Amino acid sequence: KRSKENLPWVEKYRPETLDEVYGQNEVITTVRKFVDEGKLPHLLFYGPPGTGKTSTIVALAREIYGKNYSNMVLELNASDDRGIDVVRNQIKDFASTRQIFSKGFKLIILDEADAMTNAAQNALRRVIERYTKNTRFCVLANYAHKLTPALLSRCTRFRFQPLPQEAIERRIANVLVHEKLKLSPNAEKALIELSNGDMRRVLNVLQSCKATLDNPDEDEISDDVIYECCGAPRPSDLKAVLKSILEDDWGTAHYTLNKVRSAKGLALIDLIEGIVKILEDYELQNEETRVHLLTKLADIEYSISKGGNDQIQGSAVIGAIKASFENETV
Amino acid sequence: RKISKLAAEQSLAQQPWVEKYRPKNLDEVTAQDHAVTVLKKTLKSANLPHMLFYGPPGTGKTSTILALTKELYGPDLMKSRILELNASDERGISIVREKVKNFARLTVSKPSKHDLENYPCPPYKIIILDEADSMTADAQSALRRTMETYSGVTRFCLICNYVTRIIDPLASRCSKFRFKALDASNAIDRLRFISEQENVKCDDGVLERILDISAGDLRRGITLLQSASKGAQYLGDGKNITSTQVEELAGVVPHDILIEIVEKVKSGDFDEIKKYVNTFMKSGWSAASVVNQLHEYYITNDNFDTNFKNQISWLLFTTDSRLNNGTNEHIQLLNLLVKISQL
Amino acid sequence: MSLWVDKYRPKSLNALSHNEELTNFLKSLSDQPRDLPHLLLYGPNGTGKKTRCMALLESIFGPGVYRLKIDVRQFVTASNRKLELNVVSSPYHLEITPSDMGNNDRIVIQELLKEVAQMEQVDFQDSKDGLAHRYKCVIINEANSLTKDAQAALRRTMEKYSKNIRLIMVCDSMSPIIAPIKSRCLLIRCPAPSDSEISTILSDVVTNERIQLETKDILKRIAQASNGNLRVSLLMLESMALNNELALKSSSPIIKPDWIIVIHKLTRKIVKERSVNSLIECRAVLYDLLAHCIPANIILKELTFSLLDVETLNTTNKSSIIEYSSVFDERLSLGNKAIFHLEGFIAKVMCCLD
Amino acid sequence: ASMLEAKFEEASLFKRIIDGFKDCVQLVNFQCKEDGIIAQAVDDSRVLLVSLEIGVEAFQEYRCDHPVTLGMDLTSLSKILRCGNNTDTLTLIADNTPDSIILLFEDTKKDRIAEYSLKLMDIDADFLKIEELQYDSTLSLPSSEFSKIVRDLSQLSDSINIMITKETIKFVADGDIGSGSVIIKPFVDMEHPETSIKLEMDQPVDLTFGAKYLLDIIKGSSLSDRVGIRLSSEAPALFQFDLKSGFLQFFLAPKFND
Amino acid sequence: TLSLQLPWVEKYRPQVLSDIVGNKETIDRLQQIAKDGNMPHMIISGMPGIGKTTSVHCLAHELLGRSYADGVLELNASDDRGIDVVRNQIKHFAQKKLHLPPGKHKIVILDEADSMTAGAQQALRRTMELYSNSTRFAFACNQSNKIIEPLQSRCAILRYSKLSDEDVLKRLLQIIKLEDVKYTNDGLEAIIFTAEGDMRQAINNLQSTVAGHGLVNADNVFKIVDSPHPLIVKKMLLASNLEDSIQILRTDLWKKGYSSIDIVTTSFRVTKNLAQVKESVRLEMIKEIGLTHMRILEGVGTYLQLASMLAKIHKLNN
DNA sequence: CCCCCCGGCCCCCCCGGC
Ligand SMILES: Nc1ncnc2c1ncn2[C@@H]1O[C@H](COP(=O)(O)OP(=O)(O)OP(O)(O)=S)[C@@H](O)[C@H]1O
Ligand SMILES: Nc1ncnc2c1ncn2[C@@H]1O[C@H](COP(=O)(O)OP(=O)(O)OP(O)(O)=S)[C@@H](O)[C@H]1O
Ligand SMILES: Nc1ncnc2c1ncn2[C@@H]1O[C@H](COP(=O)(O)OP(=O)(O)OP(O)(O)=S)[C@@H](O)[C@H]1O
Ligand SMILES: Nc1ncnc2c1ncn2[C@@H]1O[C@H](COP(=O)(O)OP(=O)(O)O)[C@@H](O)[C@H]1O
Ligand SMILES: [Mg+2]
Ligand SMILES: [Mg+2]
Ligand SMILES: [Mg+2]
Repeated sequence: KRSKENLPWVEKYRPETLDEVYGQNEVITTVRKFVDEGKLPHLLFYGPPGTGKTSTIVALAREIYGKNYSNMVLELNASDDRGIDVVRNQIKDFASTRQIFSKGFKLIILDEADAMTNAAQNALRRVIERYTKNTRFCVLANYAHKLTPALLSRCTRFRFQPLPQEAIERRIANVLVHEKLKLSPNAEKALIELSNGDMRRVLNVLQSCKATLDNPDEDEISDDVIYECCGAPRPSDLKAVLKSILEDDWGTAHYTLNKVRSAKGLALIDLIEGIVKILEDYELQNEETRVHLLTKLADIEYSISKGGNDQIQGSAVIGAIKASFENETV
Repeated sequence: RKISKLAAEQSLAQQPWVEKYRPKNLDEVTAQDHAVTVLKKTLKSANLPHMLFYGPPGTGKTSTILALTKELYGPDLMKSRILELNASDERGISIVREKVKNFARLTVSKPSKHDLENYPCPPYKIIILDEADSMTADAQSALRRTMETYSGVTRFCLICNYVTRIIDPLASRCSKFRFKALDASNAIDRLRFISEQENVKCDDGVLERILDISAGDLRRGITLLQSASKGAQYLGDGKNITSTQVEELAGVVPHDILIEIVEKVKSGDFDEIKKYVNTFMKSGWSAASVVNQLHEYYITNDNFDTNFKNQISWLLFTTDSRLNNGTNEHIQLLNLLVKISQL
Repeated sequence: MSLWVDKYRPKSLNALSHNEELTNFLKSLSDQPRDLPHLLLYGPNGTGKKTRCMALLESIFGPGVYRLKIDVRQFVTASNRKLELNVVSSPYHLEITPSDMGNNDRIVIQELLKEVAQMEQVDFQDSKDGLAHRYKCVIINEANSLTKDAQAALRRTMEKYSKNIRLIMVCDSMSPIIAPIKSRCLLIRCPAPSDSEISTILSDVVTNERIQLETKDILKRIAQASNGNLRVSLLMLESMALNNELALKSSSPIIKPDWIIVIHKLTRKIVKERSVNSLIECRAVLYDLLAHCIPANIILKELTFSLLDVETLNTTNKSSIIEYSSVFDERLSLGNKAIFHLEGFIAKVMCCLD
Repeated sequence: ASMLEAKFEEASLFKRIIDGFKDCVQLVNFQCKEDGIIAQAVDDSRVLLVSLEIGVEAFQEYRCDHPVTLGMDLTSLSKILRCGNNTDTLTLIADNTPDSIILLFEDTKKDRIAEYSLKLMDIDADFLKIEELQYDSTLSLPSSEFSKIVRDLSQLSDSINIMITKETIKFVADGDIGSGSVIIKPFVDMEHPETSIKLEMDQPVDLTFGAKYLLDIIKGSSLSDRVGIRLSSEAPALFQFDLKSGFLQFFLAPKFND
Repeated sequence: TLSLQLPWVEKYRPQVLSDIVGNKETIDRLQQIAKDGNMPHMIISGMPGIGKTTSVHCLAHELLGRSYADGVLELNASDDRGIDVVRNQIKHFAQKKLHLPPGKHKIVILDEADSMTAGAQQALRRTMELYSNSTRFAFACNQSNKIIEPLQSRCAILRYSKLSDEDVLKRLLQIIKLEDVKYTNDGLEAIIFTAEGDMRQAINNLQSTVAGHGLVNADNVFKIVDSPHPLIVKKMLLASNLEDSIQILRTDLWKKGYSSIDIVTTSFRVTKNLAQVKESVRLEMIKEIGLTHMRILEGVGTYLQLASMLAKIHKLNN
């Protein structure tokens, strides 16, 4: 902890103010309007991993209280003990007692509340209601099915969407400016494509790419660097493999698949995912083709998830695609 | 009574070749440059991120992490800077909440002057959760905020064989490193070096055959090479190891038996196939090897049409999936052969 | 006294009589045992895997491996339950069967094996090289029955403590063994003895035991009915000699195990009658078989291979039977209550046959 | 063993100081500088703040070359501090960028040495300077009387309400089995000034507090004979115990009135 | 700003029985009891946010008046309610001597009684019987089946049903008139539609929309309350072509951030209650959804698995 | 020096969808 430059990029670039959170304009604007007018309700932030829920709530707490927010808010998470006993004593006294420093209201942040037991959630029901005059509750979640209906009924819900392309591009530009790095346009497109709307993945991949360059100052990150560091198939490889499977014979298709996979040690699962993505845009005459493709490829992916023989799995992928595409003729 | 303690070098000189030739530094890793270069750059960048190593067995994940720790901290400071937990240790939610968290919260051990002068000594410790895929989902979730809150003084390394077993939040929090399979095109140099240092004499292509039989596992190849060397030394004939001996030691079915099985399948008679398979299972051949050899023979044969290959690929996939669940080999092999015979 | 199957067991590598190539390979392994890797012996049941493992241990350490003692070890679970494990130990090696504790077998790997591996060899066990031995052998019998958690726990123990312990795991099939464990072991195939070798062994036993054989054809018949199982062959030879006044004639009938007779009766019942009442009756037979320590997998295998031997069934029926057998074998491997899967298999076979 | 070296002639003093507030907090950051040791710690519920100060005059010898911060778990520190005896000198020793703190228990007469090492923890917390406040009421009373009153009223309820008005201080509790009210008045005894009840009231005060926190705060009565209580309507209640050189302060947030 | 506006759910919480909407017969019976007295042991059950706790508190107040402080013992899930508490605190309260108006009795309120352990419920049995002459018990719960039969035998049953859209509209309009909220008819219709019979949710959504956008119309209302995902899942499962179902899955659920586990659980729940489809077809769909859920729980939560599940469901109906 | 009180490990039994 000598300096912030020793931290991983995922933690070094954590937003500190609500203005540094990108891709959630609606939620940020609404929460800022609520806070400015002094009408903050009980909040629920539901979203997928790496969307900016924890960062957003921390920034909101820092804005409401300031630099010493950590001593004014009760933050609990899965790493801590959050049983019914903790709800009955710690949270209850925190909600029923005044602030030590200032004379404002009190904030309780239950991050990863989906990991809380049902008994604790039930106990929190009356805690939220009785002390609503001076206490506010924030619940952060990735899975809504783990939250009891009673708890959901007491909170106003905000959905964090997958990060749009523009926000990721702006954050990448900021990171490049800070790190004195050069990124190619195709490299940026590939980086955004493989992120799936997760900023942590983008930051980790960019940090890995910087370490790959021999001279990070005078060198630029190209699509080749991104593909090599992550060990992911290139679009050309996927196109060639699919074309060989769809138009060539069994021997040629098998040879092409093995040659493409051995040149860079590609993983079969990545090729399957890329081919599925490519085929999702195909206009097929018969629904049987789509049904067979989806079912057989899902079965192959499930089998791969448990190991098995790689060569047999690749042959199964080839055969499944070939048989499924035979329904497009009659 | 008591025995005088052995030296480290002497002890290592009598260990199995897999342990004897384990990589000692990051430069000894053979075919993981895409990640080894990134890990090596951190010795000067001093910003090591949270790592998630995943890949097939025998690719060099544990060796890579051990070498990285040794290079970062050195022989003396490594012990106080590393906390290793594997499948042989209790790793429940309680352990994560108390032991792992307490270690993460602890201040980094004070480096000595010698360590600071000879090693980078990064200002953080490392927690290595080997075989992390065996941990429950709740325990994994308990690590999410511990990873981020105390990242200033602690870094996490999760090593697994099945990446899907790691909950999405942990995978997102970790920078992912995929270890590629070690084949005859990227691992021949290491096996050749090991053979040369062991004075193992083999014919041309023997090492390539060993690596092809290993199917991505360098540990298996090294063990097979050691077995072949032991056999050759016991014979004491001074001749070179041959590919047939390697195949016999690896359990590969002779090609003649494979041709007999293929002919029986071609005949199509159920009773003859059943009798031949009953006789075949008496030799102890592993079903997985037989299925792999049948796949190699059929898929790469030009004397079969497209529909036959399409059906046989799915049949082989189903048989392999069923065998992967720990099923009776006799019944599965008989079913596969009968189904192929009726194609 | 001691059964002939046990009285004439070889106690050395030079006393072996079948699969000479395997004997040569084992002798090559024993020439320089200091760097011996972990071993996994796989092959058909009743072929002599344990005998060859004991012979290898005797060659490495000496006859003292055959001086065996039995002790009891206590274990405590997370629920405070107390479990007892019977440990067979010798001055040079330790034999364990963790599957005796079922789902708790992991603890045996976590505590007992860890404790043994974290202890170096200090006793002066002088070897043939003139220097004392440095590792103790551990034999994990029925390794195929270990749960995946125990196998995962075994992974790092074999690597970190390879200098103090060397593991020898004996199994009948490698399918249940996870790939990481198979990667850490040297795999040794143990083919079943040929009929001629079985006949030679049986003739030697007959000569030593003063048994009057009308002809040598009886030994061939016994060997052929054993399907390569030498233990079964020897025990059947003993059984056939105690029912004919220690004199075997060419008309002496082959004695089958009682459970085999019950399974054949069940097969005939299934073939003759295909009805719900027949299934209800067969459920009683299945429960009766399962209540007398007859494994479900063995029952399924024997039923499948007895149904396939019926001469009145056509090819389609046999194909359906084998497919259903494969499916329900997978179900048994992935299930807990075996009677459910067995009843389902019998119902499907009845439906297909009718 | 150069950077920080502080000697307590009697090891009972530091053990008593730790005993006073070990049940209120677990993780504490002790900052040692040329002028002594200062620490603050907020409890898990963020209801109570403990501030300890020990000056250089409470040490037989004290040398702190540069400011240092030591994060410690009070449970382990208390466990270590119950090893030494009351007749041994206690030396706290720390080095540059320390990772552990050394406790030396010395018995010169028996020439006996005991060394313990406690691993430090990386605690991220800032020294929250407590701005001086003009309190509405300020009183001082013997520690034993306050401890007895708190213990007595804690049985009858989980909350204790304190009223300060003209020349009277009232402690009230109301629960299920009954209620209780203790009334005390200012008084001074020239013969025994240690039992005097002193009060200075600017505005009347009425504040309710949790009994569990008061029961933990009264545990500091073993460090001083008198306790000072400063109360205000718009500030946390301050309970101060004065040591020979430093002090121990408890800032307790009153319960919301509703 | 360090100030908080009081939520309308608390600012406008009914204080008398006449201000509660829905369950007219039950509320009338409660008023009749409050008038005559002799309150019996009762258990009030219903779905969340319909006015059970409010009704209990209003009845207790209307019955006890100025004695509410001493004559009411209220316990909920946030308070300790073990066997020891029942045997010591509740017993002491029941045995306490309190002079009340001629036809009044002490009240013990046990909110969320469904979370109590069986031991405490068993212990309460004789306490209720031996002190019924001075004390009466009112339980409030969501799942009445979790109350042991011996306790149900000693208490009257009051089951509360969903509030009709008319009652929700009435209360929302009253609050709007008492708050000078500018609204449009479509906005109130959307609020009622998303509320799904929950008054608390409706009021919270109205307050959030007013504080965030000001004008309560359909557009602003839908910017605060998102479209219920169960209805989107039902549309996905009822689609004719596989392409339409896959489009619904990709555009409305997957790209919006909904997790695969949530999607599969909602699909199972919706399929279980799809009366339009025959029971056997629903059973096959449930088997397929269960297979997909088991695959997801093992770690493979990919979009391909959901697409395969949809393809199998469509194949079942073909 | 010895008795009473009352908080703190250990232990054992019962749920687990909605
Ligand atoms: N909207 C965003 N804008 C900028 N950076 C972001 C954003 N969302 C995530 N990040 C980056 O990702 C890191 C982690 O963000 P978090 O908000 O903690 O993840 P998350 O949304 O909480 O995911 P879960 O639900 O905890 S798994 C931050 O420190 C940023 O570097
Ligand atoms: N990349 C490599 N370079 C050199 N030797 C290797 C490499 N990978 C494996 N080996 C050899 O195989 C032995 C075992 O390697 P490990 O790294 O322990 O296996 P692994 O990658 O951990 O497989 P799993 O996941 O633990 S089953 C090493 O001691 C080496 O002798
Ligand atoms: N029938 C109703 N008439 C008027 N307002 C109501 C009604 N039901 C609920 N509300 C409002 O919603 C708030 C919460 O209702 P409650 O009755 O306290 O919750 P609930 O019905 O007990 O739900 P559960 O089961 O306890 S989670 C009340 O304070 C009112 O503002
Ligand atoms: N080489 C041999 N010569 C004579 N008898 C043998 C030989 N190998 C095995 N047997 C006999 O076969 C029987 C079964 O062998 P066993 O050790 O059970 O094999 P496995 O371990 O494969 O089951 C033993 O009782 C033994 O007497
Ligand atoms: Mg988060
Ligand atoms: Mg490893
Ligand atoms: Mg309530």
